Amino acid sequence: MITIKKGLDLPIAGTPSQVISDGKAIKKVALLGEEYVGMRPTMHVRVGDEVKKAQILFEDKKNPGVKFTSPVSGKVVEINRGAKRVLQSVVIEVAGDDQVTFDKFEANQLASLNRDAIKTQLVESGLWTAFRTRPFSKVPAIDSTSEAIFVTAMDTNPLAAEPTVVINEQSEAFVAGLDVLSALTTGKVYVCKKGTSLPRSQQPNVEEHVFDGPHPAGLAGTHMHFLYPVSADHVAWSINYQDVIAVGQLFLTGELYTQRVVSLAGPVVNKPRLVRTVMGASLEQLVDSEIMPGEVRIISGSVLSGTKATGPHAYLGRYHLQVSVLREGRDKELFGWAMPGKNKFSVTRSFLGHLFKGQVYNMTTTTNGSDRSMVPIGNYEKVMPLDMEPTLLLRDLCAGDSDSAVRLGALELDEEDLALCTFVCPGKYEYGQLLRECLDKIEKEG
Amino acid sequence: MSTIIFGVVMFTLIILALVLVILFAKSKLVPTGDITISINGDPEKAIVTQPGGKLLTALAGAGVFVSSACGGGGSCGQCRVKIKSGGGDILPTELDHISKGEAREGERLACQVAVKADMDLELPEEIFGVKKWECTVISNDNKATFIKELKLAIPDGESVPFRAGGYIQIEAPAHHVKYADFDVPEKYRGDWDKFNLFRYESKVDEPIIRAYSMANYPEEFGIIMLNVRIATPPPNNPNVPPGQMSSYIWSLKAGDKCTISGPFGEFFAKDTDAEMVFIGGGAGMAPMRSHIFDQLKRLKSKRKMSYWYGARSKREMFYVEDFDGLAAENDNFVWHCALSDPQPEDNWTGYTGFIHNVLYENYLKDHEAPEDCEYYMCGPPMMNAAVINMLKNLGVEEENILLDDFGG
Amino acid sequence: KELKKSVLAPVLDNNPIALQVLGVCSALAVTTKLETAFVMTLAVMFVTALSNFFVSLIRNHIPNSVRIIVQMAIIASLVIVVDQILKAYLYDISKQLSVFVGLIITNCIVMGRAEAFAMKSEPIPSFIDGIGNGLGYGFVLMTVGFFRELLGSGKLFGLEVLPLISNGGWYQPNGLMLLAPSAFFLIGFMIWAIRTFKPEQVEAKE
Amino acid sequence: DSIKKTLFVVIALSLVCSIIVSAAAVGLRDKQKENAALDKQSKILQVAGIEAKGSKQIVELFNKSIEPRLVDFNTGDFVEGDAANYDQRKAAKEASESIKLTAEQDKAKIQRRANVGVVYLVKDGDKTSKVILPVHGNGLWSMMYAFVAVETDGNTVSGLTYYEQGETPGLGGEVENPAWRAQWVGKKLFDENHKPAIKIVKGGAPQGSEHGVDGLSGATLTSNGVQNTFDFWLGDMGFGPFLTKVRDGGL
Amino acid sequence: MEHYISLLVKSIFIENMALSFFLGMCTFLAVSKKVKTSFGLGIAVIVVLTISVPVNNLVYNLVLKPDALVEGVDLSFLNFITFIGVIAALVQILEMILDRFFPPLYNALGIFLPLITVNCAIFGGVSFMVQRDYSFAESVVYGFGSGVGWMLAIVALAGIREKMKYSDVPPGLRGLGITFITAGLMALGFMSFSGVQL
Amino acid sequence: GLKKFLEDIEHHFEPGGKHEKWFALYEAAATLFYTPGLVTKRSSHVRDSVDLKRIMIMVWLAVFPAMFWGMYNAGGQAIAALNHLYSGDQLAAIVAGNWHYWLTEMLGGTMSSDAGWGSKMLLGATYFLPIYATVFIVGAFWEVLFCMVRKHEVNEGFFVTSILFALIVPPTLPLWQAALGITFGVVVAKEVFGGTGRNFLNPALAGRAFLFFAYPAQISGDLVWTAADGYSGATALSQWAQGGAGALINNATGQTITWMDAFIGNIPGSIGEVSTLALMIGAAFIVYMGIASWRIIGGVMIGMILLSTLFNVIGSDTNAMFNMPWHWHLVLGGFAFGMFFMATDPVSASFTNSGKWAYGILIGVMCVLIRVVNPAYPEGMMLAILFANLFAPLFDHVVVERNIKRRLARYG
Ligand SMILES: Cc1cc2nc3c(=O)[nH]c(=O)nc-3n(C[C@H](O)[C@H](O)[C@H](O)COP(=O)(O)OP(=O)(O)OC[C@H]3O[C@@H](n4cnc5c(N)ncnc54)[C@H](O)[C@@H]3O)c2cc1C
Ligand SMILES: Cc1cc2nc3c(=O)[nH]c(=O)nc-3n(C[C@H](O)[C@H](O)[C@H](O)COP(=O)(O)O)c2cc1C
Ligand SMILES: Cc1cc2nc3c(=O)[nH]c(=O)nc-3n(C[C@H](O)[C@H](O)[C@H](O)COP(=O)(O)O)c2cc1C
Ligand code: FES
Ligand code: FES
Ligand SMILES: [Ca+2]
Repeated sequence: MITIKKGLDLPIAGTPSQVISDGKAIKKVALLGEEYVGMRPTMHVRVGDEVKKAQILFEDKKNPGVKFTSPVSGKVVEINRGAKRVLQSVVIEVAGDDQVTFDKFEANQLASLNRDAIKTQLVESGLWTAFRTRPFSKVPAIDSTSEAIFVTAMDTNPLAAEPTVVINEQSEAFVAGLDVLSALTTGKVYVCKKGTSLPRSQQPNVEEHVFDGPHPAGLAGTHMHFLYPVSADHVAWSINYQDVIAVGQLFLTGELYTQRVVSLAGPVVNKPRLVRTVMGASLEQLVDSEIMPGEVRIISGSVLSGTKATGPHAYLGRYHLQVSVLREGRDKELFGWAMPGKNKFSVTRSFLGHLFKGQVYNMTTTTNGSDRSMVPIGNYEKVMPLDMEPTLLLRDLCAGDSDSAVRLGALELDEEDLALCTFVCPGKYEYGQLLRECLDKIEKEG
Repeated sequence: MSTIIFGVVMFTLIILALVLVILFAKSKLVPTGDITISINGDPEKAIVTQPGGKLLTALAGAGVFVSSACGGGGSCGQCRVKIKSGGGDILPTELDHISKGEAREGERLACQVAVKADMDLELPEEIFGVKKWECTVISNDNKATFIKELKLAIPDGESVPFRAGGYIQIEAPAHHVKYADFDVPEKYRGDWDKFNLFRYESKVDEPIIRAYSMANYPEEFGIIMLNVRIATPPPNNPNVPPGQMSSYIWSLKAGDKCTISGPFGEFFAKDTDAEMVFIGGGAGMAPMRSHIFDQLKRLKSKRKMSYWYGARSKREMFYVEDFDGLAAENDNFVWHCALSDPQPEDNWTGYTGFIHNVLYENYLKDHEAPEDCEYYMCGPPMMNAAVINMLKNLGVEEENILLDDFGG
Repeated sequence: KELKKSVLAPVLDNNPIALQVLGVCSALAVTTKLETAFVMTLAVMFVTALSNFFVSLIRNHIPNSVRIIVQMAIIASLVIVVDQILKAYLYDISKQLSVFVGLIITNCIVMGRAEAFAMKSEPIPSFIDGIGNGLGYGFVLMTVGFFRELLGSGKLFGLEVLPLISNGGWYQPNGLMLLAPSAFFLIGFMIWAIRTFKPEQVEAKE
Repeated sequence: DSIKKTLFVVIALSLVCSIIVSAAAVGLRDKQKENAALDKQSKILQVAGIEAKGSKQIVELFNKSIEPRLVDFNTGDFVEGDAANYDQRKAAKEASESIKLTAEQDKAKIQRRANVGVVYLVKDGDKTSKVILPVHGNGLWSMMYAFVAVETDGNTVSGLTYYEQGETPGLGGEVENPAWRAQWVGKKLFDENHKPAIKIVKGGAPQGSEHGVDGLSGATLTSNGVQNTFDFWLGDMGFGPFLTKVRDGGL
Repeated sequence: MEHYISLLVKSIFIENMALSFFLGMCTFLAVSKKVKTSFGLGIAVIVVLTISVPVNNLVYNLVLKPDALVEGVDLSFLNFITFIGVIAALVQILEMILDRFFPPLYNALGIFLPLITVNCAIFGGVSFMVQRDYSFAESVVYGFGSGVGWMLAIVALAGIREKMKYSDVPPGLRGLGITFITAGLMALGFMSFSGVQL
Repeated sequence: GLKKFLEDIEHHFEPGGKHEKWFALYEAAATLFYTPGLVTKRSSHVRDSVDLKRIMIMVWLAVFPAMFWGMYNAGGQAIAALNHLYSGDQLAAIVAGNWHYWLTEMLGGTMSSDAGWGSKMLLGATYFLPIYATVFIVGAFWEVLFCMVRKHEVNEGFFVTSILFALIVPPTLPLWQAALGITFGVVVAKEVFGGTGRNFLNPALAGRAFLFFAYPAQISGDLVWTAADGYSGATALSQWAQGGAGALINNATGQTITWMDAFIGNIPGSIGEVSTLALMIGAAFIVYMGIASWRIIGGVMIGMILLSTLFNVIGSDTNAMFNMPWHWHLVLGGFAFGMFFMATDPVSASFTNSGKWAYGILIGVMCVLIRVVNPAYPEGMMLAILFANLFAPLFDHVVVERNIKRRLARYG
């Protein structure tokens, strides 16, 4: 067991009740084009076309052979594009139940299937995009393999759902997906989890590892750092538990399984809870009559890392398992920076808030100050548990020294790995953008 | 007085002793034997020289220039070679032209690498077919007001192996020429006499070498031809003379003796099924014609194609009797031209203005998926920049944009 | 007139200290008095000019193996003669210059110009180049010395300009102007001003 | 190319350069030595109370108005030797020509004393009017050297100048201030019982006194060195044995 | 042992050749861009200085000083030529040795060598040795300590300049001017040893 | 309404307005009075409450007890010395000839020996306040000039630099010298590097070093540490250097300086350094808040203790500074002030946890070393901190290189 000590469990209000319930009716879904790293699409559909479930919508120019498919049967109603004609989303209006089907196998045959057959089925069904690669968090090339596949069976994000509740309803599918992953991998499968019990695969190369402590104890980056360090010559793959259930369902029934269970929570949600939805569901329709009046922001994912769901982006992301809602903090306060902030959160002890243990805050989207240069009072070390130098790495990212950042350990990181550092920055830097720019340069230079 | 003699003797003795010690150290330490360099692993075509200096000195003796276009400056960056053996490291001065991935592949600049030790070299695509030729000028006439069409003959009916869009090496001797001697006809002379371009002259005291692009496709057997523009000085500082090589080429006529060599190129078309769009202007007509003829006559392809040309006036354009014939014999080709200087005697009723705006406003703004097309480019640098910006705003990534810029 | 073009270029266009990095040690050391700055400027100018002249005279015969030995022999002979003359006629100033009369040999300007220009040029052009580089060096030395001496002692060439409180005046000298950090800061601000008025010399961002 | 050519070129160049260098170096030695001597003679004339302008006048006045002499510290008697070319500073470093002082005796922190020291007698016709004693001691930053002119009674100071010191110009360099140097004239080196009595007084000496002089303002660490210089050089290990002879009319 | 330890400490800190005497400034300012490049240059300086000072001590004591060869004859006007000749020949010999036998040591420290003959630190160290009249062992220790101090100073400057990757310097100060100001500030802090009577 | 006024006059400072060149000052005032009111654009949609404004205001408040005790102590020392030296009509004439004295008496105070804490504090204020005002105004001029020329926004940090500079000078410092010192500190040490967060030296100590080496006669010696006309008196560190613990006597009152006196702050010296207790009370708050580095403070203490005990064990017959123990090193001079408020500057210190220990240890070792074996200077805290600023990045380099080794071994 690994115990994380440096971290932060954000005490935000509106904690979901871990009980699953039916969700609202969904009439639109979409695939978000900008959430895939390095993707340049080639469109296989145009507005007005009718599509089936698992039918291809577009391919990737820079990743040949990878197919992005439709999660529902219906009609293509919108193909949204932005600056420089970048694809934002492809919106399908639900209608009918047509689908493309694949091969199905018995539960005991899954552990010994051919790797090429597994890869063909996944790529054709479009479920191949559930995987991501560290470094660079990209969809793996269909011709490559990896020694380590990490399954994320825990969630430490604030207001996140409980993976145990979801998995206990789909034990057979979870185990079948683990068997398929064991056959797919060239080395081992790492099932990262908390201390409680889960369904287990009987294969010898599937291993369970328990992680303890606050956020980011539940991140695949932390798990990789502690069990299989990654570099330019060691590449790992990551996939979350619901995608594993989807893989198991795919290889058990020959059909693409697009059901989801997401957490709908936040300070402005009347009844925070877990809701059954569908991949890419419309968040505007999902949160209908679920929120308090006023100006609010709907986030696809966590408040630490997520996508502002407005306009053409108002759809559930591919890699997101929750929806967060909170108010917009546009208030101006007289000498608000100098008040004794009983109701102000901070990782430092400059406010009265930390003296009240167990207090939850109705946090908003305000930035508590203006942009400034870095004055390192030592907040990053309090929240970064990995074996790196946070201040030096962050200053390398700010300065744009990609070569130095790589040496200091940028290749091991995702945007979600610096969310807490962005959170606690007195200068209000946003480090995910800088990390992504650095990684883009590293990939460009070869 | 004795002190003077002592000082002289001691000064001389000390200097001589130091010199002798350093000479002995050099004789014992530095090697004096010969070293060898190999190419593509062959036991033949090896080169043996004394150690020291750049690799270019050794490779120049055998005539393997690898398109080395200058002895200094290095703005082109063409001087790269893959070194296979564990030789010297890549110096800090090479990373501007060689990426980190290429350096990991062994790419090195021949002009910087020191050859003081044995090394092994590999040259891509077996370029050993490069050769020098003795050629006769077939025709050197003009089709416009500032460009001239040079044709060359290859003896015994032989044909040089090449691919469309490539360029060749060309050399000239010491010469002096004056612009009044050129054969500009009456219709084009109207512009020359306005600036009095006949007043200019140029010279050089030693032979020179340059690179120029070819204007024919593989099945145009037996000849090599090029399109050359004049190189008059800028008007703000007219005291300087015009260009050397262009003036030299403009002087020759039918039957004259000339020498060429070094057919190279990296502007070759891709082999996909996507649409092809050809945008050109001014003197860049040569590679555009080469590619258009190649894809339509030799390969006989059915891919969609179109050629957009930016001219100056109705008397500045040429090869329309070829492009219109192509557009009629093949339904997969279309030609359009726009000019920036329509004089009243033209009464032009077609497109006007810079070609990029015409292209955007007539074809691309309503194109179904412009990012899937392939764009082949050649022309003035500023118009290239305008076109590249217009294509950037349409979401076309660099992999689908190709350009062979004249003059770098 | 190419001669005046060549002599004046190293003053502001290619200044040895402000654009090239050469001859900084003496600039830091001998600029607390304008008289010593002036004498050092003249000595460096003379030595550089004559070294360039002779090296270019024998440039075609220098054996490549011991060219450094030959060049340093010439330079050291000239500097030794200069040292003898200074100790014979300017004893006090030679005392003040201390070990830096000998360090004219390793003053980077002399060797830099001898190697870069003299080995590749004719005698008279090499002499002119040496004179011009000496002028460029003297510009910085004299300007730094002016401020250092004036603000550190209220004097110029030893003549009283700002009466001192000790002598009964009104000015309190700055003690930091008599130490190296003042020269460092002054040269830095000089480079700032020069590259403000001639922005073509600004270095590219890394 | 040929080692023969290399050797020929280097040898010829060395011959020319060496001839020039040696001729120049040997031709100017006398003038350099004259400059060095005149530098010292100017200071000695200055402290002697004689005005001289120019090298010629300095030489003329020094030759006829000053008579260098050698003195043995242990016995205070004059010694044979060429006083005009003696180098006490180097003689203090040679083992046979000097002694190592004791931690108690080394009050001025000089660490050594030469066996014989040079003194300069000031002439007035054939009569001797003053004797100039060279003294030195450690300050806060450097070793400080001075000349002190004493009358023929062996007690009264006629003047004092520090001709070599390296203290801070504002705090410790004020030993060279003419106004501070003027205070020394008329002071008595010894009390009525012939013990050293020069005192550097912090905060200013009492008005009208004949044993005390003002200390350097804000520079006590240099005033201490100045005090120690005289504490040592007026004692038995310095010019005390010679000054008793001088007091007894031995001039 | 205390005498030589005191000499070494004085050479390194109390009398740092880079930030107390201010010699070698041209390369101290130009090559301070990267820590490890400065480290290699400093190692080369250490070697050259610690071999140069003793050899010049021997030559001066056996030939040049007054009454060394014949009585009444001194050759001390040859000091400069002898010093610089020894330094140049030694630098070239060691440059050839490193490239010939130890290519990996050449890549580390030999590549910097052509210019370190013209480096005021070496010549000034030899001159100070002659002025102070050291012994042979004292000369060895003094040269080694001076080289070590110069290396320390240049490596500290390189560290500062690498820390400055996050700075925003005005365009007219980028490079030479700001490095000059940084060196002045370093000299400001090194004055803590000024009054030490070691 | 200030809120309505600020947004009413906004259009004047927008581009093309009447006052478009004073936009930096306008926005500074606006965000001083109210908060920006902005939201998050990207990345973490929630942010921590802390900001540079609160960091700087906390550091500024931490020194208030020290500043007030410093004013009171300066006044008391001056009055005691004046009454020791003069009395009667001579004292009346001395008072009439100094504005610091006759202003105090005009505002209702007294300069007699029975003066109370109010009179002493007022007399100290008439020395402290002019220095602080001059420093702040002169430095703000340069800050605003740089911001306007480079179109930056005026940030916080000079708010702390100014007070820290004003608290580390003798009560008698000339105002033109104070102006020159702050000019040097702000411009040469901070602004040319890009401003707050982008330098490597301590701006406040850089100006103090400038004064120290340019005008030593006004920031050293016996004539500057007590603001009494014509009074000459040494202070504890000088007296120890002269004669050991037995030499610690306050000549203004004839009493013996004790450890309790030095700890409470009943001794002359720089305005804000004297009270170790008052400095400790302030430092505890900012250490608890997590703004100051207890690793740096512990390193400084470790180094001081180790080197002082080594000197005590070695011993000496002629140097009385060898036998001063660590608990006496603690309470004399500016050691406590430097350790608590100047060695903890985040920008000038090491950025690594391991590096901070070495940084503090070096500062302490250098301070004790300069105190003991350097006869020119009685104190060494300023020089020690300025010297350790040069080597902090080298400690960072060593630590990060070890980290890179671990990483390449696939364990990090
Ligand atoms: C691979 C390749 C292929 C090419 N193919 C073609 C082709 O097919 N057709 C074509 O037309 N072009 C082509 N070019 C471009 C052409 O080679 C050049 O643009 C140019 O025309 C070459 O002219 P030149 O060598 O005769 O004259 P150059 O002597 O190269 O021209 C020198 C110019 O610089 C000016 N100059 C010199 N000194 C100064 C000074 N101090 N200040 C100001 N001005 C100064 C001269 O007056 C003159 O204008 C090609 C270029 C490349 C790289
Ligand atoms: C930069 C600097 C240089 C100093 N130089 C000297 C000096 O040369 N001589 C000296 O006596 N004091 C000098 N001092 C002052 C001493 O440090 C010390 O304060 C003084 O000797 C105390 O004298 P006092 O006891 O009479 O007050 C200097 C101070 C500073 C800051
Ligand atoms: C932060 C700080 C740093 C100081 N640094 C020095 C210093 O480096 N050198 C010095 O002589 N005095 C320095 N001082 C001043 C002394 O601490 C003290 O105020 C002064 O020397 C008074 O004399 P004393 O040392 O006898 O008490 C500093 C003061 C402070 C507050
Ligand atoms: S051709 Fe570019 S470096 Fe030689
Ligand atoms: S002048 Fe001293 S190293 Fe260049
Ligand atoms: Ca002596």
